[PDB]
Amino acid sequence: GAMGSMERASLIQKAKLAEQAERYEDMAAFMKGAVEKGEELSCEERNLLSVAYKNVVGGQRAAWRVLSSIEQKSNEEKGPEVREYREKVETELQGVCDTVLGLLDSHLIKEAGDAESRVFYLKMKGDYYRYLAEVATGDDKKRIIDSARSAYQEAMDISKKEMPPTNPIRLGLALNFSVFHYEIANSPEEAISLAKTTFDEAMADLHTLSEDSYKDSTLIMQLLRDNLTLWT
Amino acid sequence: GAMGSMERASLIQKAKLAEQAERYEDMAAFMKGAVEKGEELSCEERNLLSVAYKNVVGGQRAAWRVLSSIEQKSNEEKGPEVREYREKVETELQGVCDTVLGLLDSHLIKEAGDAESRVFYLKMKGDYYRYLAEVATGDDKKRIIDSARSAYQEAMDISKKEMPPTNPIRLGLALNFSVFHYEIANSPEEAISLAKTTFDEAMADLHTLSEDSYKDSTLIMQLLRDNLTLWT
Amino acid sequence: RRNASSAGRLQ
Amino acid sequence: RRNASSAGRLQ
Ligand SMILES: [Mg+2]
Ligand SMILES: [Mg+2]
Ligand SMILES: [Mg+2]
Ligand SMILES: [Mg+2]
Ligand SMILES: [Mg+2]
Ligand SMILES: [Mg+2]
Ligand SMILES: [Mg+2]
Ligand SMILES: [Mg+2]
Repeated sequence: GAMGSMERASLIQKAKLAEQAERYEDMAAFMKGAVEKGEELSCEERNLLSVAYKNVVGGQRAAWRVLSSIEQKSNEEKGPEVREYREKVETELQGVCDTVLGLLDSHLIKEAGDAESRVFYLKMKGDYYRYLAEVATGDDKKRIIDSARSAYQEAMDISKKEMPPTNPIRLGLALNFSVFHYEIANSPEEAISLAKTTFDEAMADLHTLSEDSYKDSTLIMQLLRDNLTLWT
Repeated sequence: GAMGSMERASLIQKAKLAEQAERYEDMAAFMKGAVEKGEELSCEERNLLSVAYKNVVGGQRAAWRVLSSIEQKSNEEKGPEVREYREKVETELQGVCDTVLGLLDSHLIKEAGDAESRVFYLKMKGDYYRYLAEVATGDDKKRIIDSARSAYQEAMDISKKEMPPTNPIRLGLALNFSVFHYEIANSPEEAISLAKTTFDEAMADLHTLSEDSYKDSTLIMQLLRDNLTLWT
Repeated sequence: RRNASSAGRLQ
Repeated sequence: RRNASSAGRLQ
């Protein structure tokens, strides 16, 4: 608890300042601090946690892909440096994924009783196991993929019972599970069927929304469409 | 010496991999390691050191300006959080500046005998004192500004005796000293006179250059011109 | 392009 | 604009 001595409200305030400053490592440390106070997170606070770690692992994943690509070219028809540096980046990425999954397990998920909070955290759990799956190569890979699938499936079952088809969390979950199917599970047809069904069911529910909800739903539906255009 | 156990050649190789991956903190740690081996740096190695720290302090300076701007708005016609977080960022920025100035003093500058190496390191010394000056507010500010001025002036005296007016290090030094005059020393007229004289003397020496040297010189001369257009 | 995944913030 | 300073790499 590096943030153990700071007020919860001060950690949340500083997480917002870090977002404005694009200091995403600081933002993640502040939001880890806030979570470790042991209170549940509001909608906005869950978004701060998700934004902060998304951006930290986003930069690690982009770095890993650059290095892994240089490493693969070195192994076509040199020393250990490229492998060693890819491993260093990969190890730091796995640590950030382990930290997020740790917060979800201790104790965000078990205290999340509302559909919007529970689905949000289960989606995150799927996402961080998916990032681990992206770099996994040993004995653990099958179990990592199944941990992602299981978290996403539990989130999907709740979202389908409890949320309208245009709910941005439900739409964001479905988008991410479809990327899981395409990129990780080697199931491009499942990816394409989930993205299509998700898009079509949201389309048929747009008439119920305010101009502001409409704009949040259609932004994510456009990412389903961009993926389907790429995949078909 | 965190990098004490890695080969100099491995640190340089990994600094290049970090640049490709945009992992500038890693790149700076690798190049600090290389410097601490105690050998002089080649031209390309000096560029790796300069790129790595430029990008690390670049992100700290951008963060500091966002926070300092929010802090100033809070003090017009709230709690300690904005001030506390600006101070945290400012303290980390000062530490990176102290680390660079430490490497220049121990022992890059005293072993730099060639004009291109000595001017490059003195320019850097001016630059990192300038970054300190940008956030300085107490008893030390006048001495920080004078440390910048003194490093830049020594670099300018050597560049004028030893380098042609189109030398990219000489041009980059003159550009940075002119920004010092305008932004730090409150001397906009000195800024404008140095940028003009630097541009005009380089223009008159372009005829001596290869198409490749021409392209390096004119890139930096365009930044002198952009500044003069902004300042006049 | 690359595969698009959801933004960090959804609403 | 903001004041332009030199790139990290000069040549
Ligand atoms: Mg309290
Ligand atoms: Mg309290
Ligand atoms: Mg088919
Ligand atoms: Mg088929
Ligand atoms: Mg050796
Ligand atoms: Mg050796
Ligand atoms: Mg005048
Ligand atoms: Mg005047």
